[PDB]
Amino acid sequence: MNVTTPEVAFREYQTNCLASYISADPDITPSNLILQGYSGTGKTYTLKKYFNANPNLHAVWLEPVELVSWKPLLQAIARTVQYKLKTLYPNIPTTDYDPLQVEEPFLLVKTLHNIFVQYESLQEKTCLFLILDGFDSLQDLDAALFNKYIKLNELLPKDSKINIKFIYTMLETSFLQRYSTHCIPTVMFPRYNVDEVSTILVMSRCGELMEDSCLRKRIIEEQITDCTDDQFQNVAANFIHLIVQAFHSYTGNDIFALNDLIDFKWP
Amino acid sequence: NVRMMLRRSMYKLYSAADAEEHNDVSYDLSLVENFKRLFGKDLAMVFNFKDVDSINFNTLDNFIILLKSAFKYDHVKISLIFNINTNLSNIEKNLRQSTIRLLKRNYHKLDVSSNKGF
Amino acid sequence: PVIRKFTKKNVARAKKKYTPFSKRFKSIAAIPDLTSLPEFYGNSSELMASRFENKLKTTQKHQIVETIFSKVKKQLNSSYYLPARENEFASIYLSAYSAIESDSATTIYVAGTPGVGKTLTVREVVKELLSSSAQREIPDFLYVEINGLKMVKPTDCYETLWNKVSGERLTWAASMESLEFYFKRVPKNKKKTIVVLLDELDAMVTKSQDIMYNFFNWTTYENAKLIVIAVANTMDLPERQLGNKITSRIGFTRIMFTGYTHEELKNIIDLRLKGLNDSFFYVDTKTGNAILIDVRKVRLRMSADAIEIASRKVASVSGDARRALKVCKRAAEIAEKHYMAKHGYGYDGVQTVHITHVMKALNETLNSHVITFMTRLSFTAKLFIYALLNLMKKNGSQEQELGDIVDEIKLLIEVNGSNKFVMEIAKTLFQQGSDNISEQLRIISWDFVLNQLLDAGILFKQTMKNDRICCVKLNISVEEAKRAMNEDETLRNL
Amino acid sequence: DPGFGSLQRRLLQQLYGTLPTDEKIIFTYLQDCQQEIDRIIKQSIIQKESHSVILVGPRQSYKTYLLDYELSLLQQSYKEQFITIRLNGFIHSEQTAINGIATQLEQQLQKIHTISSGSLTEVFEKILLLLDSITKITVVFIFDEIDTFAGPVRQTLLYNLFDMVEHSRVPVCIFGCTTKLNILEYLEKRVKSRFSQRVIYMPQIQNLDDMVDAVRNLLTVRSEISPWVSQWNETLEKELSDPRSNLNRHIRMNFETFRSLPTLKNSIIPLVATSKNFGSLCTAIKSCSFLDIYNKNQLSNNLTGRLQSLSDLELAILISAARVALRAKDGSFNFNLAYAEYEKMIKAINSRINTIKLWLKKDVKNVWENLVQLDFFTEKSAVGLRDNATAAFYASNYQFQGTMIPFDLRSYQMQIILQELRRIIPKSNMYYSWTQL
Ligand SMILES: Nc1ncnc2c1ncn2[C@@H]1O[C@H](COP(=O)(O)OP(=O)(O)OP(=O)(O)O)[C@@H](O)[C@H]1O
Ligand SMILES: Nc1ncnc2c1ncn2[C@@H]1O[C@H](COP(=O)(O)OP(=O)(O)OP(=O)(O)O)[C@@H](O)[C@H]1O
Ligand SMILES: Nc1ncnc2c1ncn2[C@@H]1O[C@H](COP(=O)(O)OP(=O)(O)OP(=O)(O)O)[C@@H](O)[C@H]1O
Ligand SMILES: [Mg+2]
Ligand SMILES: [Mg+2]
Ligand SMILES: [Mg+2]
Repeated sequence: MNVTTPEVAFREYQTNCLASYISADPDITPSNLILQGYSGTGKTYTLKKYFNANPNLHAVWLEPVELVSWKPLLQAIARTVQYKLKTLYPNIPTTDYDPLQVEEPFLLVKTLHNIFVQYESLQEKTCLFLILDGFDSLQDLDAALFNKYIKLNELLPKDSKINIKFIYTMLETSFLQRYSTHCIPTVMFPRYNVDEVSTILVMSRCGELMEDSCLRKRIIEEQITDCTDDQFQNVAANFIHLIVQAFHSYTGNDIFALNDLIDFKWP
Repeated sequence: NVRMMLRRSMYKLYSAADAEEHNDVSYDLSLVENFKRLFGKDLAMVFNFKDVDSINFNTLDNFIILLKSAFKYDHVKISLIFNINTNLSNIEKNLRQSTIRLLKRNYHKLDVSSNKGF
Repeated sequence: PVIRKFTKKNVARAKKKYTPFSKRFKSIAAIPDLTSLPEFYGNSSELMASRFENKLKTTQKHQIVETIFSKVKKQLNSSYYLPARENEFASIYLSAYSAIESDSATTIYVAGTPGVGKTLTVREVVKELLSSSAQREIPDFLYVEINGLKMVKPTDCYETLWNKVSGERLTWAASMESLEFYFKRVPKNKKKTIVVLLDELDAMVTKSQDIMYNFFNWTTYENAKLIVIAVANTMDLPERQLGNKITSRIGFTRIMFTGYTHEELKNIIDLRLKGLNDSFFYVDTKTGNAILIDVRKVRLRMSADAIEIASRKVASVSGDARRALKVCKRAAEIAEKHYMAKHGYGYDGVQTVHITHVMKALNETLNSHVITFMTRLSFTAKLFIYALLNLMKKNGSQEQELGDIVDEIKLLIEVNGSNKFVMEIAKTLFQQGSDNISEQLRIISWDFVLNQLLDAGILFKQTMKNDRICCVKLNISVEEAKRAMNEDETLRNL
Repeated sequence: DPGFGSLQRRLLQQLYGTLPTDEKIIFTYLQDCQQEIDRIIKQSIIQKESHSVILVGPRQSYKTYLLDYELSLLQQSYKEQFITIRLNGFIHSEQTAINGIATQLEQQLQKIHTISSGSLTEVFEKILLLLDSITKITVVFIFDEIDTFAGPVRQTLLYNLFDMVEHSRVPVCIFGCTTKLNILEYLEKRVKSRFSQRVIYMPQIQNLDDMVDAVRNLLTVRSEISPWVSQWNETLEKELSDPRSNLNRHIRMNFETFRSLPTLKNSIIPLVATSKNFGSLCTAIKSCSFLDIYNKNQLSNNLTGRLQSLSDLELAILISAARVALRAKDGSFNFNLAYAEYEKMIKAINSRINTIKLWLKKDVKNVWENLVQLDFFTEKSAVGLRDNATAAFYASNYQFQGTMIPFDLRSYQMQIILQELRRIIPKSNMYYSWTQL
């Protein structure tokens, strides 16, 4: 299938991996897959970048970073599935079930089965994608969780005109090695290096801090009519070069703390 | 723990903002970001940790990390107040600096006592 | 306006009453006769029993295939006369007949190991008691089946007792009170004798035996007539759960059933087979269907010496007729499938089974596949268990950490820098031969095999976070570990 | 050509095992079990046997997949005879399992021609009466991870199912997939008495040629579609025959490291997945140099690369901790002890003689948590992640001494040891002279 590749600067390996993994037709996509990484690598940013590259495919988004346990995920999923279904199929009739009615994965699958049987009159089969950002970052997590979510596609009947898929993102990899016997496809993003993070920053924060107020503030506090966008960018670039040359030993290959410190000390 | 006081805050907010205008929704951080499409009005929260010093600091850190996850809706504001009793430098390093970095952004300081300036 | 702090909507409330029977007549003279009542004494459960018969009926037939052994399997099945265990019949039936003649409240308790035919014998005894009820000379009484394992909550015994003796629905706390009322406050002239069988009490009353305490309180009346029996495995239960005073004051009778003897086992199993024993069958030429007294007329038989040996081996351990019968059935199955494979009919003049195959079916139960599997693993698990045994020989500790066992592993590998097997499995295990791969402190697949052995049960891991100081134990033995070690040609020499 | 793309999809779905029920491939090294189990199932489907059986084998070994394959073989000629039941211990429980059973039984009985209503015990007795009490429709259960139903005390459902197998007239087929080997050990007297006790195991790979012919079969075409079908077949044959090929070496690697096929399936999928044109396909499967990148980036960030990417301050403080741990009894260390040893190291370095700068306590404060969050240190009497719900619940109720006492005086623990680091690091560093106690 024709898939527009996102011409990224540093994550083209994972771009190739995922563009080969996933396409419109569910037949050439794996039953379950993981996208693990580390903070600051922009794994989530690149996921939506690839979605921009491929508009026709769609997915739901959940952020259990705020949710605390399993049942809140159950209610959120039960809400979002039917919300997306009815929003993207306006003409289809429905008997909207209560998302709060879910209190257990058994009830969740029961209501999804009801949704599918009421959606039985589709013209072609369609598989959607689910996203759980920070599934290991939960606050009451235990070791008996991931396998159950892996087991969603099995209890579902095979005659479903509408199916689903799972996405994940971990940080530590300790719990990931705790469960790797099931041979799940996985794509990884190694922590960046000096030049990689430097380029990432000078192409990400460059505009953000170039259209900031303080530049124009100082340009007329000094009252000097000798300037150009090229020289603004050059001075910002060399100041960031100094910042990284000073505090790389402090942090290394991270972006969040550097951005916070820049916001604090730029003025 | 974290979830208990989260439920306290959600129950407070719901039972306070319901009767003022006249179905049930669970107690979670989804409710605050779903306030618009339930009541029609935006919301601004003010928080008051009564005894800031005698609480479990890892639980506090988990709670603040959880609350910093609702700044992506562009329709809500909030504010936190610590009613300190000892000092700022006494406890600003007792808690991990991960929380303290952003807390250096916009703060305010008051000299507080019953005998202010005689 | 109000908000419910927590909701319960999936609840399934049961439509049952709270008012006991004691509050719908309001006077002793205002009570009718329950015998002259259509709803009482279970005259309505028949419609429910017969209402669900047609839910699973169909009429699909296509090229039915029938064979020789299956009829014998059915003849040998447990779903059906016995003279082996008859003295207990003559005793307990005599006691029950005398008890019903006396119209008293007698108590009796029995036990036995699973497979002693206790349930079979009691069911046959009560069936012959049903026949004596068909004599129409003894006072009629109604049976009650009590299967707490098929029941969920132990207190539901009262609920079902009321719902089957009256058809009325209530909760335990009211049903048992109304039953107290129905028992001690009700005279004899119209109340009916009831016989009850309790089953496997060891798990009904795990908490405090309040339910059975209430039962044994019911079984101590002179104005109420009941026949109470129970089944268990242990024997000390009446004095253990209750104590000595209650069990002595009740003064019941005690008995237990023991495993049968080999001769009785063989006699009974052949008794379930005399109809087909040494029978002659007309057999077709294509399907091989065996029809009894293009067609043969052949004979059927089975190894009586195999009966002897099969009964002998298993009569000395437990006496489980279920075990004996399944052994016979599986011997028949293996013989039948081997015979079928001889010709290869497909799917759409002497026949006999041998001592060899009967013992083949009987012995694979005790032959454990664990030995073969653990000898058929990869080299890594065997090497690691051997290292564990080396540490056991070195310290006599009965326990070993993870860091210490890994140290022993590295020492055992590096000491043998000469052996050819370890030489040839050397470089393909850390960085996998080629460059561009940095070394790793641990080998590949160690966590894989560790979780494999954890999931196998031979390895025990305590709850700890440190990957080094976490204690580790082996579960089976050191001798069997050697019986796996030395069958590797390379391990024996090192 | 798009025909080659359709061929790519065809071989990808052959790799998965999602074909019609005539081309789904099974190999001679398991035809024994395949022809055993198809018979074992049809004997209950059409011959009305009530056999009870429990499969046994490790994860990723194609047990439930083979059950599904046999049932899909059966369906084409048997669209009415059987009813399918799929269950799982983790997804279900001792209470919701019966509700799922009732829902399934009611919602597929309509597919050919109430139950779900009532309370817990009420539905229990409904199902009990319906199953306990011309021709009968066969029922097949597919248990998954019966280890959950292998609890210590009650587990009454398994006893009820086996008693139903023995007593009922309907053919009650039971299949059990797990990972434990000795299952019968869990059981009590009753479960052993009721159960047939006949448990089947799975075969293992006994020779390299077995996996070679498995690869051949899984990479052989059985239909003429694309102009390169014969080319693919002959290339696979000729390349796989040669024992010198990198792919045969990786066959050996599977044989000796893991001894399980699905991980190899995962490893091979990306090759064709990223394959674009015929020339790149041929060269990449010839040199197999992209397997180098695959296995380089597969386990890249486990133990080594993470330590390869870090600041020299991290190395210095780690050395300070490691030396004092070796000096110590239990190897315990703290923040300021490591700081003291670090300053001693820098003092010696500047005494032996572009300059060197030491970083204050405030500077070490930020990076200490970066160390502890990268799985290099721990707490002395630590317990990391509880397995189950009750333990996770009590974790949040009772707090820790390490929680309440300040940052820099809680007892820590080490992951790597001095000599391990000494032999691991590049020895050319200026800090190499300071990696030996
Ligand atoms: N290749 C890239 N191109 C552009 N921006 C990038 C790239 N890699 C990383 N980034 C930046 O990295 C930032 C990382 O923030 P993000 O919210 O995506 O967190 P993360 O790495 O997914 O971590 P976590 O899931 O733990 O929050 C992204 O906002 C993006 O701006
Ligand atoms: N004398 C006998 N005659 C015929 N069959 C017998 C005899 N003794 C034992 N059996 C067989 O042995 C089986 C053992 O069943 P039994 O009545 O002992 O079960 P149980 O002890 O109630 O079972 P559980 O402990 O599982 O609840 C009987 O069903 C019957 O098939
Ligand atoms: N519908 C399917 N189509 C293709 N392949 C499948 C399908 N279902 C399962 N598989 C294959 O089954 C293989 C694993 O088999 P299976 O899940 O039965 O293993 P197992 O060891 O019995 O697991 P468990 O005990 O967890 O059920 C996986 O490699 C997957 O490719
Ligand atoms: Mg992120
Ligand atoms: Mg019994
Ligand atoms: Mg399985």
